[PDB]
Amino acid sequence: NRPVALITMATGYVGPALARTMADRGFDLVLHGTAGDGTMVGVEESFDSQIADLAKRGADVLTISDVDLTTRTGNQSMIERVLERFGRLDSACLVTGLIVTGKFLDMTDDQWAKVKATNLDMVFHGLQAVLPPMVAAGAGQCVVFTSATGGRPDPMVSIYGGTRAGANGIVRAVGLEHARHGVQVNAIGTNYMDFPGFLKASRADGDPERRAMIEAQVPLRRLGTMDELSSVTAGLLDGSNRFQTGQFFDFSGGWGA
Amino acid sequence: NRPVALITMATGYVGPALARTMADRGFDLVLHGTAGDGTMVGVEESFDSQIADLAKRGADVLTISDVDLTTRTGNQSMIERVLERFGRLDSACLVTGLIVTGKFLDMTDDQWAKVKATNLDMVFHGLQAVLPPMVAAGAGQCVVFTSATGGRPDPMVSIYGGTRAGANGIVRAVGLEHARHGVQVNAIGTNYMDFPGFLKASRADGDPERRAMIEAQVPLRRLGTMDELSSVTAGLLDGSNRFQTGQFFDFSGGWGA
Amino acid sequence: ENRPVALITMATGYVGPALARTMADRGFDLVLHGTAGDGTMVGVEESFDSQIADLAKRGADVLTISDVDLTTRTGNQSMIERVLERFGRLDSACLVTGLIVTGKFLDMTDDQWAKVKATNLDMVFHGLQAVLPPMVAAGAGQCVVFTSATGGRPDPMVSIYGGTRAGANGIVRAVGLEHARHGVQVNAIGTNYMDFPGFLKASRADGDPERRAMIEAQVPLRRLGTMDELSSVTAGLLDGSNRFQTGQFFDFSGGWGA
Amino acid sequence: NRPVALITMATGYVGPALARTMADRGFDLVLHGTAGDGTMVGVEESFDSQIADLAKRGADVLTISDVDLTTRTGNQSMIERVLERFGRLDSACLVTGLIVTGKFLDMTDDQWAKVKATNLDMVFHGLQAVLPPMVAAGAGQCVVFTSATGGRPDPMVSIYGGTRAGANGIVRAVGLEHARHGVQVNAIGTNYMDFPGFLKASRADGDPERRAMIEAQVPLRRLGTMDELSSVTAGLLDGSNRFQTGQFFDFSGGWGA
Repeated sequence: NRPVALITMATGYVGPALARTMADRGFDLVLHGTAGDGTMVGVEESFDSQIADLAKRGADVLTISDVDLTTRTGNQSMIERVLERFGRLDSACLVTGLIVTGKFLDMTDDQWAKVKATNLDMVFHGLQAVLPPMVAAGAGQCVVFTSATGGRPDPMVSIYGGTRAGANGIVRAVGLEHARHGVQVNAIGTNYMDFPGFLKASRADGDPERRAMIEAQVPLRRLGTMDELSSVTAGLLDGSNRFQTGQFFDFSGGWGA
Repeated sequence: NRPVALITMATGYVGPALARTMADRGFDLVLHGTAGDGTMVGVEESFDSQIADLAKRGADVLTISDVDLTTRTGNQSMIERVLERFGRLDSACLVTGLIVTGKFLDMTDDQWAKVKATNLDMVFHGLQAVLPPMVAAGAGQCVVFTSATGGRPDPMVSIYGGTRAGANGIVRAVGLEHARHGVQVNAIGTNYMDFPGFLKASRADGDPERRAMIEAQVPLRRLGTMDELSSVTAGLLDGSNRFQTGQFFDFSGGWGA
Repeated sequence: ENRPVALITMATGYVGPALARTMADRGFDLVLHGTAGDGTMVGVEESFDSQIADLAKRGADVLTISDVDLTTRTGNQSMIERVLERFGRLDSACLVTGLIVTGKFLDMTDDQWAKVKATNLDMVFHGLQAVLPPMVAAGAGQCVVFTSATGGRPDPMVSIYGGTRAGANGIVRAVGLEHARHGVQVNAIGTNYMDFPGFLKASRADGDPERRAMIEAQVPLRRLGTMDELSSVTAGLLDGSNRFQTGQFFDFSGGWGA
Repeated sequence: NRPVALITMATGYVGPALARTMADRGFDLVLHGTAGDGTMVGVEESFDSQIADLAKRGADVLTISDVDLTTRTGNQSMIERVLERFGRLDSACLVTGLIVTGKFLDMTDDQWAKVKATNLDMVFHGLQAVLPPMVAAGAGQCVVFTSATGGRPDPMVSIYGGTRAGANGIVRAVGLEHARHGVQVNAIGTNYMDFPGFLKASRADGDPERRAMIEAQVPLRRLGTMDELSSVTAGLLDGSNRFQTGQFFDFSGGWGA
């Protein structure tokens, strides 16, 4: 009678570490992500890599990789397949958004359309899909991964940070609107996290000089690890804490304080 | 040589009062709004009624009413017409957004698409249009009218309040990004304002008992007047204050404090 | 006839003089608290005597007060008593508060800690407890408490100053909301990078063009604010033209606190 | 070689539960609190009761109960005694403050002096005492318990909530100032917590009708438990999360969102 946790984009970012710890805490898992092996873009830990490890930890796993999470149908389909496999949805970790930077006046209509689709549509359709079963069950926990930029939308990240702030605002209203049904919805916004995506984007991957310069921008003078983040995230998804909802948590080494 | 102020949606909301005070302060005006007489929806003060008054106050007026301010072309065309008429743009008051309320899970794809177009596209394309001439001049003042809900996105107004928070976030980044060019961009978010639109929506227009209950929700126990709001708004657009940018100002009788 | 009355503290420096002029232009009589002396005395940027003549030309009666300790109940209560005695009314109050202290948190002494509480908090608590009763009784009033932009972003090297400024803003929020129903507004303005002798001397930018440029470089709008700008915003919250904001904090630092 | 965690006011509030979990996580403990049995005011779990339980969990315990934590001497002496017994200080949970409510204009000079001493002096002297050894060690984690009222200082809680906001502000600056030394300092502000103190103050301790009205004020329609709070608190003190500092975390069932 294990509870069920959904994790999207689970082939990279916090998904793998979160899956391991959520399995340690007695959860069955539905992992949405990108199909293929490590060579494929955006695959930091392949599905096949994880299935064996999570099985050892006692978790059943369902993988999903043929849905468009910027759309209603994609998210509705994803949840339909969760309920089909395990008849229940207790926790949901919705990873959203795609980075875009540059001068505000250089932003194209395509960049504007893309950032709305990744930073907002994923949140709107994601929440409209995970909530109904949680409300029906009278209990549920959701974490929406936005960005620490949402807490301080800065120059050169206008449309990305701004829409992240809108995502946090949606999460606040939704987290408060369904609190009375026993459902929690909170947002985590990270920055300066140590995973291949950020290292490649920041050009720190193979450059120690660049790495030191990036870390110097962080008050704690380091990059965050996925084990740390997964521990905090799991804390909001494992049922141990049921007294926070509609809130935004900065996780950027103090950068967003 | 008089400075020039742009005001959108100027046939209702704060536009008319703002136009009068901005003219008193020595500005020529470009008024975007709805073409018609009082009978047309969204026309609280027609162009023709205002032009006579603003002329007495010494202001030349250019009217615009055939542009789609949710698009790049509409906003770019509007500013092109401002510049051909008056060769300069000193101040811009961009009124944006359209109210939508209801349970989060009842929101349709159309409502979601509409709120993004009114609360976000208007801001993105509006700012991309007004800023270039201000940057070129090394001076400019912009106020983006969002909503007090952006400061506290609450249940029953999730996607509206949330996107308003995103609009405020964009304003913050943009206001900071172009500060070094001598350009200010700030946001004002109102609520419980005394104008026919809100009165009709709140159903208090002809019900004194209804109004007293609405006023009871406001700490200052009253509704704001457009003359008050126009005075505050003009303070951010008349050149008297050049030391605030990237900021959001709540104007809701303390409701958003 | 029947001019409204505005109280301004610390009016011999900072925003007081400019605020007094504009408030007089807007038809207010004035009570100016400040430091007694001429320009040579510390903390006197515009002496009472300098202002008395100008404000009279603008049509304002002036009462000066300079023998009260505004960190205490007695000082603030006495100040308001003397306002009501001279003009029977108090319509607006601009309470300038606080005294700068900086340095490493672990270097702060008990005296610095005691001083920052007295200037940044006691002035606000006793100031508001004194100005509010007459406003509540009249059913109308407007108050601005000058705190600091550091209250919006308490940073390293400004821990106890910025932190207590944040507490002052918090008190202003609760009080501004608590007495809103009586028709009284209480808001806070927090400034930084203002162009007045105090800041120029403190920042060491006085007579140092390179230093001045460096300080301005820290401001998004790449400049220092002027008292005429600040007094215009401040008066807007004290002249009765805007009666729909209370319990709020307004950053005034060229975007530094955005 | 166990790490050392200091917990103040450990005879009530979160202290006992936090001590248990921190012991489970391999910490030695120093508990400051009130000396006595349950009959004494403010004693919910006596020292003697806890020591036996904590000993079973593998923790050495040092008790301290004759210091005035509103003063420099009290806090410095407390930390000296911590270092004397265990030569190290890794984590510190500084519980601070004392509730006071009423109309702002009814507050006396004694109430004003008391709230400054409990809500601010405890924080200033507390941090000045715990930080030096953590800086010297190049690592440390501190949680300062303030109040959810600090996030929204409301009428009838002016001086309490306001000073709580100042405490959070100090924590932000201090948490950012010593981040480069590997030290974290964060604040947690609670409300609507289920413990005898709050139940007695709210008069709900024996009135289910009163309690049901209390829970109705909370978005999640419940009171928080110390086990939940201790789990979140321990998460910021057990070394598992070293990427948050200078931050304030609301823990009030969404009341402070």
